[PDB]
Amino acid sequence: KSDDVNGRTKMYKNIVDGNHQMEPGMPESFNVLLKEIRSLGINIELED
Amino acid sequence: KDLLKFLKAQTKTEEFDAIKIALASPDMIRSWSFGEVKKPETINYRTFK
Amino acid sequence: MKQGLQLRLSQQLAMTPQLQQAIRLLQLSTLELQQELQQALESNPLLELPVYQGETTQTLQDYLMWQVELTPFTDTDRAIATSIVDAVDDTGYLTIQIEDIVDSIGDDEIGLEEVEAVLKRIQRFDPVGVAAKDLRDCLLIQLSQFAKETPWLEEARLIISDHLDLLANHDFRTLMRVTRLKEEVLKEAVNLIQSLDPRPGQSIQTSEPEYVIPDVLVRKVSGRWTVELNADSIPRLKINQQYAAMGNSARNDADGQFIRSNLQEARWLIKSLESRNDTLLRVSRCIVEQQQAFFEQGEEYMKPMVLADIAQAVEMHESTISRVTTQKYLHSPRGIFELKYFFSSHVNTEGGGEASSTAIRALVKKLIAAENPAKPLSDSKLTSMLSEQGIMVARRTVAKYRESLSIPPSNQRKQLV
DNA sequence: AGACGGCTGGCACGACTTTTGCACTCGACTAA
DNA sequence: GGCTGATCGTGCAAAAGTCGTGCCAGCCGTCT
Repeated sequence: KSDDVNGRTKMYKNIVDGNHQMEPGMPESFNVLLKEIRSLGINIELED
Repeated sequence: KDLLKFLKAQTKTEEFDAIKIALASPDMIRSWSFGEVKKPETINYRTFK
Repeated sequence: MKQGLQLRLSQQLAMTPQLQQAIRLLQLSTLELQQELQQALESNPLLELPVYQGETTQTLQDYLMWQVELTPFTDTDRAIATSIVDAVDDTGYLTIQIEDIVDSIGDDEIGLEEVEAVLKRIQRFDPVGVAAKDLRDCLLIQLSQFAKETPWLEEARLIISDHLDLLANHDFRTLMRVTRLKEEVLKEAVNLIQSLDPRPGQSIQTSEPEYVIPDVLVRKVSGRWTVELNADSIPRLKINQQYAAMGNSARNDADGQFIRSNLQEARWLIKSLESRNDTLLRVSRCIVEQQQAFFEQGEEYMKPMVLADIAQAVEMHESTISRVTTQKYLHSPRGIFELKYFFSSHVNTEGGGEASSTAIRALVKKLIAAENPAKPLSDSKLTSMLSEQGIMVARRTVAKYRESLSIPPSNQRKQLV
């Protein structure tokens, strides 16, 4: 029920098909935050 | 491009664990960027492009 | 001395040449002039939130994508459907060809049968006839959507099949001769076919306002018309007072010379801009004086106007008038029209009248609109209307005006009442 | 079923418009 | 020489385009 665009349609199709399985993805608000931090002279990145 | 995994490659993510943060470097900033802005213009009202 | 018209004597040259700055000023560039001024001000150093729209309208592209996701299809089938959705026109038709789609697929296993199956599935969508790229195909799908209980269904299908040409030319007699259909019973089927919602994908498009910024505004409230330019749109430049107060105090000859040159250039540019603004205001006032007669006479009875006639109303050369008229727009209570739209050719009329081409076209369009649908007005018949107007005109050349108004041929405009 | 009839439509010559491509030599001297 | 600098500078004209209006060749709708 959040900004995960790829997750919303997936969950809707799952409910239509009665899957009831949750696929996380990763919220776009975090992407916005990362871009905003990078807009400053600040280095930030997500490792593995 | 066979276009079947091309769409699939769009939906991908890393572990993203143990994120850190530190100071930046200008060459790194240029790496982040793809181009440089050089005019204060934002949008045209003649063609809306 | 004496008054005379002898034609042999000495003289001097004409107006002095190479007035490039004045030539640019005479031409109106609107925002382009603003951009040039910004560039010059960059060259000249002595011159001077929480609320967001947040709208995610589907535009029927997202609706189509959701339908594709909600529909059961193979991975190849899903990819083909996505590719088909990519090549969809705003009106609801497919921009690319089926062979073009197959080529874009670039798969040997991909076949025309699969493309046809996808199109049928594509046809199997709301609205019907999606990306049909063929009016008959979309019409056929829409007809197939409805039930067969409706009367004149098979006849309508037959007409849509291969009788489109007669309807295009409105060839009712030829269509009756060919299809051997019931006379005047086909009118109901024709009306039903007219009730087929052509371009069903047009509903996807949403209206977007056209931001038109006028230059001159006219009110004429209680008479007393007064032309006023858009003060907000009026450019304004400022002199750098801090830079101005540092020229004499400079102890360096190079710096002082540079400051003096920049000040002279800025003064010349400001003078040119002010002169251009004043000339534009004077031209607007003269036009409004001319347009007041046109505005009172109305669009139908608009008087003819000449470029030389307006240049006479002003003191500048007609070249300046032509340059100023370029990229010129103004706002009036009746509406907003280009300055050049005022000028029109003068058509010799009965009693010696000179008839504006635009006004003549408007009157002809009004007359043609008020015509019998069963019998469209003929171009030769338009001569009778022109004679009724009491003003001579060129009926032979009136077809050019009719085509200019995008008026279809009268024979082609014929339709059943 | 072939011919009148008005349309249609381009082509032509006048008749109005039009854009751009145009800066001397000063009054300082400038003397070899 | 080599242009070299500078009051002061609100067309114009000339070849080019573009339209006005008429003028002829074809075409189909038709009824003799």
